[PDB]
Amino acid sequence: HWGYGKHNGPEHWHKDFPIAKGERQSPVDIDTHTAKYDPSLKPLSVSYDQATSLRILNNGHTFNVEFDDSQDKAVLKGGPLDGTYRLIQFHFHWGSHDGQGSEHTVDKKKYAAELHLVHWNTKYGDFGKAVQQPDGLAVLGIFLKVGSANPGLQKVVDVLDSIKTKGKSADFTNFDPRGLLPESLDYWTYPGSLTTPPLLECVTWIVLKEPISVSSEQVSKFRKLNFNGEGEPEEPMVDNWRPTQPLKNRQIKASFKHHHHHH
Ligand SMILES: [Zn+2]
Repeated sequence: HWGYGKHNGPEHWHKDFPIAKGERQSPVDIDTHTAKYDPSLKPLSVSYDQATSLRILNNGHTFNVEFDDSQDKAVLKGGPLDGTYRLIQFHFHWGSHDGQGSEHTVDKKKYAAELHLVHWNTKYGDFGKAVQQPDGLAVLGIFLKVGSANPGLQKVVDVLDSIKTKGKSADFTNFDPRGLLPESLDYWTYPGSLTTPPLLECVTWIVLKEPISVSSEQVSKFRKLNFNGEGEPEEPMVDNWRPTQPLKNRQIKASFKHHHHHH
């Protein structure tokens, strides 16, 4: 079965999932000089006031916070997107140490972790239909930059001890995902994929340029989770990130001017 280790990790996934070598794979390195500022890119509209979190779970590859996506409670619109995308879950990727953990990189810089807020296009009626479509998902990616403690992450950190091994889950209600957003919503965007098998090319990626903070103590609690199930040999859940993939025939667009000397 696929994983993140030496024998079953990302460099092996193509054997069972040939789309791993596809045209539109994620994550990518965001080369900020090469990216194209598009002055027509519209602002994002993050409407999370009515978000309803339900459960937190260790799925053996990350932990997910699941939301009630039965109505337009928490939605993402705008930017490169047509219509409305409903928030279904968020999860993180992180490292064995503070110097790595993100999936996207920025000018080859790795952050300590990356948050993925996963939304599906209401055009398609449910997640399972949406994931089969090229415009099915929108993932909002947010970097976690190691530094001062982040109160917005603390309710998450404080429940992780309850989900240490694969298959465990816990109640997780009234969590406000607005607390995980940076002040600026300027972004890069490109068409890409799920970053785990089956690696489907169904995602409009929206990566925020401004990171959020996380302390070393907070991210260390992520590293206390385990990939394995209870009773199997201990395999700490660390380095659950896929390496960057080639852009190929894509161009990353920026909603903003990152380098003033280029404009
Ligand atoms: Zn992810």
